Amino acid sequence: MKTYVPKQVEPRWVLIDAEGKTLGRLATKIATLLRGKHRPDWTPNVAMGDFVVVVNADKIRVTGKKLEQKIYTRYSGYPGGLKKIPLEKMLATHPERVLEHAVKGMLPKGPLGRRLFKRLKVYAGPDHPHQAQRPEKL
Amino acid sequence: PKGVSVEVAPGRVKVKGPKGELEVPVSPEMRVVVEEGVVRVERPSDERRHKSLHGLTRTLIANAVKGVSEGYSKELLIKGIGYRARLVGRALELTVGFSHPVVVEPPEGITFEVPEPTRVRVSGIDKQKVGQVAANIRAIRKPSAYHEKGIYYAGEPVRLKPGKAGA
Amino acid sequence: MKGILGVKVGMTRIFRDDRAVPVTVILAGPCPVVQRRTPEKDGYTAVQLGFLPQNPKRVNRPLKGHFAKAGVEPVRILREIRDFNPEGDTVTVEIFKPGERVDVTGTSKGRGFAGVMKRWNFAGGPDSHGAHKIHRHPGSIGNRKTPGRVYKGKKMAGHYGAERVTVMNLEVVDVIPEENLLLVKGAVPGPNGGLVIVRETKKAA
Amino acid sequence: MKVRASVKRICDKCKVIRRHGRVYVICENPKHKQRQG
RNA sequence: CGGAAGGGAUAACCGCUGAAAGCAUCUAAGCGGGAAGCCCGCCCCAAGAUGAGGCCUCCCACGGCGUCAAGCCGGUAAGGAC
RNA sequence: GGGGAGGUUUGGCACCUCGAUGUCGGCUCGUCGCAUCCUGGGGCUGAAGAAGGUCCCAAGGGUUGGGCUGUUCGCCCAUUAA
RNA sequence: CCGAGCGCGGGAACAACCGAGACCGCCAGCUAAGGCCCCCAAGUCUGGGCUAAGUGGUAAAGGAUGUGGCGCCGCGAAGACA
Repeated sequence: MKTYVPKQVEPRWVLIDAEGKTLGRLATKIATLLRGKHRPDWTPNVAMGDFVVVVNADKIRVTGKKLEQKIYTRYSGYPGGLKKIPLEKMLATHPERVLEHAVKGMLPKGPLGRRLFKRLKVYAGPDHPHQAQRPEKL
Repeated sequence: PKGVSVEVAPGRVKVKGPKGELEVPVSPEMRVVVEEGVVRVERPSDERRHKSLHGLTRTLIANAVKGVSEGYSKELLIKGIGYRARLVGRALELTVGFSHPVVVEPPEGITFEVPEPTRVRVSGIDKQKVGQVAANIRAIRKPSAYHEKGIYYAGEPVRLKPGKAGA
Repeated sequence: MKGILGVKVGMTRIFRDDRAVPVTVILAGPCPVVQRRTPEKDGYTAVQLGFLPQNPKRVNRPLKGHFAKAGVEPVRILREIRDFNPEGDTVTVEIFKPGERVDVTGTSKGRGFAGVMKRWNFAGGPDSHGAHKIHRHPGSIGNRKTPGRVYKGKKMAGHYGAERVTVMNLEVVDVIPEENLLLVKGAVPGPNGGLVIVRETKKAA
Repeated sequence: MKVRASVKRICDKCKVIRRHGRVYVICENPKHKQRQG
């Protein structure tokens, strides 16, 4: 025969917690969902993996000293442009990042790996734009 | 712990006394309850962290009770020469080795009070934040300075030779 | 952190006090306030500020003759003071009093594409001994093989002119309501008869 | 002494207190103010 | 005229209540002081911040092929340009 | 007398390059490093004060101008918080 | 072993470390080395031990009341550590 090709599938939204979950353990799952890898109809080259909006990120938990320890680096092309912000302050200002980040490096990278990150919309809250389905999960 | 006023909560023993009430939040790990007329405390097991926390907390809250039962006896004995302690209105205006008068202000939770300029009295109704400000005055003017002069609690000064040992 | 809009004029030295003072004047004049701003539907706290009346047909359309109060448009249109809520009416000049220090913002005139000496400032060199081929030139830029890249932002041969700067800590000694002028310790940036906003200084608050 | 790799109890009236992360050796006369460093 | 003032977390270090280990401790729970250093305040860029954001106004259909599907074609209205 | 770290010096090796990798100092232009020379702070001192010594943290900013020598290194010079 | 196996898969990338001899096709099954949380294919399997350092994520003589576990010789209900 010849293995099957899902036609234009509908984009199923979801929603996951945040608060209480361990930062990394979360994405691990979350990731998989952004791609079709949970779906019994996954396909590499199409991105039909679930739009994961997330609620109250600001209360993400994580282990050890990572609160203080963990360092979020950023380097402009300008010599000496290396700016390293800690997980700590990173919670305090725009905490949503920390998730989106832990995440954004659990995808692959070719032009769609980033298309998929657009398929993700966390907030520190809860709240979101109640657009549709978004059936809660666990 | 007689006419006290304890109050167990998840992990915070709010205690009222004849003076005021304090809140002393410690880890729920072990066992916090009032029983029979006196408060108790007990570890979950024979474990490093557990053991330590058990002792720590037991005497923490133990003092907490005694604090609102009046545990104040801390006051500084300013030894020197031209070091005078005054108290005008709300502010203690002592004048020590510094070229200017030291402006101290009795804050929220404790009450100072200067008997005579030779020595400042502190009524402290909060065993924690008490030694803090004791140390505050004693570190506003460090004593013993080679021979003498400064701010002592009462601790005997270790000496050190005067106009000598400057080879 | 109040403010005012203004045009530039003068620079002199008025022998006030006893000594002398380089004095730059500005006309704040009838400079409108034509639209406030509020957090939820903005995010800050601000006011738009107009200027000099001569506007007939060449302007038209939205005007903000709408807005809520018309007042027509100047011709030098309007800008924005941040963190400022006025009393309402077209503010003038006497916003500040003779005895205050302030900050002043304006474009730097155009010196365009310039030589690195007259820019950030370099050196060039050898008028004689060495050669003639590198009088007004940068000489070096970066390291041999590693980097092998030319440092991003390495002070280079380029533009230096039509820009903009805010100056801090000046001293407005005079202010005439009768003709709408404001006289400061001469330091004004930009040419005479141009665009410049005055706002209060900063120091310890 | 005072800051060094090797840090003893030297005079009996000293104690080794693993404080703020690293080993110290404190006493009365801070001339033996040792420290693992 | 600019380096400020000041705020927030810190090093080395100095301290407070306090155990395991009746006594001790600046700590393993908690808390305070503390640097030209770190974050900011300050000046400037900057929504090509593909995520193009926000505010204030201003103009408005069927006109010929797409009936249902996104276009396509000729001048217009705010306008903008040569 | 032991143990290390560093990769500047001085050497051992001869793997890229012999159809080329133009070697010194100075000009110009730097940037990084910290085992800090100056400036904060702090510790201890055989530290009265003064100034000094030594050890830890700290690169933000600074690190001058003339004489001799091609000379970097050096000495001198008049200085500087350096 | 390469060279001649820069044909294959691990080894992050790497002629020679590990595994393993390519006549060709296959949208078929096992399995090696490594590996199974997601790269990237498969156990966030099973069960119990150690550690609090990001050790793991590459350094010594040496140093310390770090923490788990083992052993030895007194002290002690005649009464002790403090």
